[PDB]
Amino acid sequence: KLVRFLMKLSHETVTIELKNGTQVHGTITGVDVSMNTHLKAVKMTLKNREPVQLETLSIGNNIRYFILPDSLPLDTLL
Amino acid sequence: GPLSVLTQSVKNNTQVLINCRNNKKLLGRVKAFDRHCNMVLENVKEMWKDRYISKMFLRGDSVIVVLR
Amino acid sequence: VIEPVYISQWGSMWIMMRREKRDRRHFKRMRFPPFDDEEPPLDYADNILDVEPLEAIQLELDPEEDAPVLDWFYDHQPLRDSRKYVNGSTYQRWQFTLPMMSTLYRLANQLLTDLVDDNYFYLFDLKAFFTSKALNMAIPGGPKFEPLVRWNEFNDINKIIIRQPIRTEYKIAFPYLYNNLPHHVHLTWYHTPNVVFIKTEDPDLPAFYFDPLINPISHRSQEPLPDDDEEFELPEFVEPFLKDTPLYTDNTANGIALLWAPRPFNLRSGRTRRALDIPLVKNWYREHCPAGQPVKVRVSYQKLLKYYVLNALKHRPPKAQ
Amino acid sequence: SSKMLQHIDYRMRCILQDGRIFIGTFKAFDKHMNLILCDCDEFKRVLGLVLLRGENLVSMTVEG
Amino acid sequence: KHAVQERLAVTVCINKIDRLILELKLPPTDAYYKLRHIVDEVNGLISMY
Amino acid sequence: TSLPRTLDELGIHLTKEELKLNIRPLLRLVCKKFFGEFTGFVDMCVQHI
Amino acid sequence: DCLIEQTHPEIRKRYDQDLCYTDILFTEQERGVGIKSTPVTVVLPDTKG
Amino acid sequence: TSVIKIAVEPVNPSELPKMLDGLRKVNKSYPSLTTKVEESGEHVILGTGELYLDCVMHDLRKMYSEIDIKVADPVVTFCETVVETSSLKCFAETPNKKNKITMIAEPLEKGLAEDIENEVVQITWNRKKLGEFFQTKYDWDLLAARSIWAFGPDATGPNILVDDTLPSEVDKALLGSVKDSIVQGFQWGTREGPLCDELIRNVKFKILDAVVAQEPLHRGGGQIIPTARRVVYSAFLMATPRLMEPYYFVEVQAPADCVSAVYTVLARRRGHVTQDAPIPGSPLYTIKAFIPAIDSFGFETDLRTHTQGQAFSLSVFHHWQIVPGDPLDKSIVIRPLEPQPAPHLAREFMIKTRRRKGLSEDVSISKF
RNA sequence: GGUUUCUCUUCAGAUCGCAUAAAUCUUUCGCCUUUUACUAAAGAUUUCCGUGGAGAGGAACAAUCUGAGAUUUUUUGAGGCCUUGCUUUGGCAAGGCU
Repeated sequence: KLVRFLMKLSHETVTIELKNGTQVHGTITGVDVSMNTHLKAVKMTLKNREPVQLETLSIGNNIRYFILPDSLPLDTLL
Repeated sequence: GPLSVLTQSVKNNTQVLINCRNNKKLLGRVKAFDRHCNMVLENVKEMWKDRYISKMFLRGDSVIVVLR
Repeated sequence: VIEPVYISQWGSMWIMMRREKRDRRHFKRMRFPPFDDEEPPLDYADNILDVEPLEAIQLELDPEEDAPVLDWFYDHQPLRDSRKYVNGSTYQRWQFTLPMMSTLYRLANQLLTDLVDDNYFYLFDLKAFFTSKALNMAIPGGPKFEPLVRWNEFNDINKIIIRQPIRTEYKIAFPYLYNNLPHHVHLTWYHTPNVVFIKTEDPDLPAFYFDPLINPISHRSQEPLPDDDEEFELPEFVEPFLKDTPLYTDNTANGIALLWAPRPFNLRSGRTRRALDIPLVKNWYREHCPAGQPVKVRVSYQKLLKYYVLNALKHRPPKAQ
Repeated sequence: SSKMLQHIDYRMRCILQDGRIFIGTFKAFDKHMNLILCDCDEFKRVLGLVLLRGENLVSMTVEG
Repeated sequence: KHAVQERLAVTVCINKIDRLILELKLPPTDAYYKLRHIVDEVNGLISMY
Repeated sequence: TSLPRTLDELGIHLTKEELKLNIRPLLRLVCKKFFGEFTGFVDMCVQHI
Repeated sequence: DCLIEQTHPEIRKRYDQDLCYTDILFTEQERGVGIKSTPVTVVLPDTKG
Repeated sequence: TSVIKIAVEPVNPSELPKMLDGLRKVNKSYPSLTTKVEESGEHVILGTGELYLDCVMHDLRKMYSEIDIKVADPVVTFCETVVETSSLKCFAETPNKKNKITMIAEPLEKGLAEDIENEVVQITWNRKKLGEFFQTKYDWDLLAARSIWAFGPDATGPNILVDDTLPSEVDKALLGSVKDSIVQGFQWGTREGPLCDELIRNVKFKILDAVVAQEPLHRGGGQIIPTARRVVYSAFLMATPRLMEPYYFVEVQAPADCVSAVYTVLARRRGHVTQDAPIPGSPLYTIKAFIPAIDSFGFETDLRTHTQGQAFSLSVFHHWQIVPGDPLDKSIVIRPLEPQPAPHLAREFMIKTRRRKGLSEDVSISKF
């Protein structure tokens, strides 16, 4: 469902907000079955701190929120 | 199951307010749920200030409660 | 009537009339008229209703080999009673089983052809015949028609090189290339892929068996293989899908042959037809002429094919009414 | 659980549940994202070959 | 040969596999042998072009 | 005889009128329901092209 | 045509005939051979969707 | 290669522009189609195969023009090659009679024509790299390898312009100054061809003397290129040239019974079998063979007629070979409709081609 | 939440017909004192024997049947607790905590 939609839209640019407050916003390299997924050029903003541009960041289910882009129609995953 | 389908129908027809376990009270259209409560919400204003998120995906460990 | 039942019935009738002329020592021909001009029309109850009919043709069927068709092959309504086969007493649509089509396909071998594709009919097809009539040249084996329509420097002898003759087949196959003024020309089909179908004789051979008539492969640099039994041993309860299922049946090769059976014999369900509406021996003149023929039967082939092309040409889509 | 082949040679920096972030060469990993990272230096000390579990590794990135 | 000259990535699908089965009635070992020989000749042609 | 047995062995449910079909479109429908949509070609032209 | 039957839901091949979606000139239908090459742009899913 | 040549002509000269609009429409819609208008007013179309050209003519007759248009016989096109060298060290000179150019035409080697045509060797290479290519596998002299100037009628065509001139190396700066105009004259001469207006192939043009005045200027401003064209034509005339016929390669999927019938149709159409083999894993046979392109007109149709369509053949243009007849023998009698024998073939081929668009006769001293 | 079958009505645009006839008219012919009857091709229509889909009514047999209907890695306790900024009193913005 949601994991299948993330695997379908796992090439666009999205933001993953972790439970520790680390918000990695960037292109998705690949979404796995679990929440451990690799991203590309993610500007991981730390909790009340600056961002770090990581070309390869792999996530455990610490990544809680996922602000997805508009590359997903209502019947694209329905 | 049927209660989750009714909650998804109420979220599609109205503004459902889901208060997740990350203190995120989101009023808006919850697009889909899951058996592990992997919830995708379409165009929902979430208060952690109700900032609008066009599509938000949350886990069932990080979710707490929902309401119509 | 059901078309494969009717065709196999007439193939049986063909077999016994072959047997009857091959076995009867002295056939007696019949008088015409059978009754005199003073002989009145007789009463049915006084003459025919009180007496028993004599025997029909009616070959004995095999209990072993002709097993599904063994009962009802000689009925006027063979399977009209059976609800699992027909819709009921209207006798409109038939839904059948594979071994009785195999039995009827075996029984109707005399009337049926042996061709497997339209690539035998290279330029002997209806589009080629329409082209031949519309451009008014004909095959010597093909039929002839009326003309449909009733100086050039291209015909200069000092600009034309003649090496091979541009014959009828070339102008038929490429009408825009070869026939100036191509009008009402029907383009033929091109080469379909050729049917190379193995035909089995005995059921002792398997349904997946190397025919020696097929030329051998004689196949002759390593492969990217993983570690052998060092990783990924298969778990419990994994299996091929039909490992419990056996490989083949005796009716499997029968259904393989029934796939390449012709149009009234490669069907499991269909509609019954009128026996006037079924042309039985249409394939016999839709093939070419055989060898050793006199002039009269080849002219017969040409005239039968000529009226067949005329009937195919003058077909119109029917109105509502 | 599937990020071990991408960082089987390159160095990675991951933060444990203690809050310490260690950068080291991941030589091996388990199926539950328990990655044994050789020559791990935590931000300052050295942990050696450290098997950081999947639940412990909240955040991670490719350093080398 | 023209794909070798044009320098494009080529993958091969083997169509009409039912002609080995319904139309040729091959054994599975012989069908594997024919397909492996097909793969070997395509690889040899790629080697020599 | 054993076609619905094979259908349940593959986990496929079909109606009676589909079993009453002629052999070639029924076999096309069986192969379509067995292999689903075309995905190996999509992986073929994404991962290797 | 099989990809069009996958993607387009209402487009199906008939039982008697094999349709030719890319062959759109009438000369291709008359001759029974592909003549002119045809482009199709489509969205395709893999095994991972 | 679009090699099959067909003349085409409208019935109505009033509807002649309409079929010309349709000719631009079919040339627009087809990539390999070639539409030309000759000196006689005829429209010559070059195409790949008979089915392709019948489809093109069907599209022209139905969609792209509504006019019924007459079609001539399908023929092929040829090239021009030579057998022996130019027996005369032949010369021409500029219209201002100062620059005098002397050059001979000789046959090329085996692999050089296909190597230049496949662009195995390039003029875009270094001259030393080209010399190493010509010296390792073709075993040339290094002076003859550095003497090479240009390739054929077009970009990398199969003629080699060798400029090896020891009497004219005393003014090699002037020779390099006129080198470019010599190259366009050579390209134009090999583009036109003085036999029957075909492209010149497999000829090495070796320059012997170049008596050129220093700084031609006024006579160098557009007169060297027709002088070099006259040099190429005149050197081609005594170099005993031949017509060069394309051949077609035929692959036949046939049942094994009618193989002798296929051999009989090959004997009827002068074709010779490369190799017959059975198909691996199939009961049929594959026959690889070669045929003349003139004899290839519907060899597939005749084979399917003889074998009832069971044997199916596909043919392609493969290569070129020489015509065994002589084109320049004026003593050969030619019947206008009877099929000529093999020594009389090339004579008939050059007479009908010269009659097709221009003057029929041929002069060996027309330029020089 | 029956089937078979019969009748009527409506749409027949599919090879309605894996079949094939005839007639009229406009003509070209063949034949040819002339009238039907003619010969074989085209155009223009028609008729007949069939045909498909839908609906209604009737009849006989099923008389229901047929459907639908947890703790132990990452999706549940590392849970609690305090100070400063703000209290906007649900606790929020920062620190040491087990």
